[PDB]
Amino acid sequence: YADLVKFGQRLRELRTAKGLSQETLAFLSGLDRSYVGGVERGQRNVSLVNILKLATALDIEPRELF
Amino acid sequence: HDHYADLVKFGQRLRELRTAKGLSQETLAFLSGLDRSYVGGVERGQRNVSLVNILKLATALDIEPRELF
Repeated sequence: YADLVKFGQRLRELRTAKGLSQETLAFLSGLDRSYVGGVERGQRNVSLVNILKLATALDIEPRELF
Repeated sequence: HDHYADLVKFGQRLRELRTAKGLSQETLAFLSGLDRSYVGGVERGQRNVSLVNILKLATALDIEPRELF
């Protein structure tokens, strides 16, 4: 799915701009490292509670992932 | 932080948008390819919606998914 791949690319860009590895974003969001990578690649169907964990880790409002 | 508490805020927002469009829960479930029980659960903060279902709901409402946040 194209939109799961566009959402994962936005997540990747926000993470990368802040200089965090996948491993660090996974720790900060309380997520498994491989699950964060699978979301970045559109290979997971992330829950809302985890979108909010990831937005809190990036210090951004969740709307900005959309 | 207890981010499941924020599901309640998102559910209220969805019910605001669904009512701003004049749809019943059953209509918005049909239009999003979902079911009335699950839509109602999400409006109440009692189900943890997925991204693909957030996009389905936004498509059915004819909004950008960002207006849900």
